[PDB]
Amino acid sequence: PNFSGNWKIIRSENFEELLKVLGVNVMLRKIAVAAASKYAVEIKQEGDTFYIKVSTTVYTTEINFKVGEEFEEQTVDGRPCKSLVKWESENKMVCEQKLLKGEGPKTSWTKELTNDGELIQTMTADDVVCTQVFVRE
Ligand SMILES: *C/C=C(C)/C=C/C=C(C)/C=C/C1=C(C)CCCC1(C)C
Repeated sequence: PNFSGNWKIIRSENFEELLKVLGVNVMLRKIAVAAASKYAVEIKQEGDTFYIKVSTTVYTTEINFKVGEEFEEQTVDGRPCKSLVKWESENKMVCEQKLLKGEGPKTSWTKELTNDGELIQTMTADDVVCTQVFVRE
């Protein structure tokens, strides 16, 4: 697998409904959906070590992990969590998250490299799955 690259979003589905389950009110949900249209992912993969930079027009954040090793990041609605990534297949990984403080919906994400050169990311809160599709810049 070579997830490394500069990825630009081409399609984003069910993001508003994800934010709804996480308790974001409607006006901010719409504003967030609009930001998701301009959002980019930079990945550097070496073996099973990943550096991921997620950026929008005004915000950037870095995620660093090695597959199978616990790390700390934040949920989609911004709460800190402990995360653990495992492979599901040659080109798909899955992340399970656990809140450090409090309760909330069960969240997770996945990344997949398709045979067509697309990157598919999903983010889940309970029953609702957001699917986002990227191509290399
Ligand atoms: C492997 C990829 C990961 C962990 C990507 C995570 C992406 C996000 C947490 C994106 C969040 C967004 C917002 C909370 C507001 C709207 C724009 C997004 C999609 C960048």
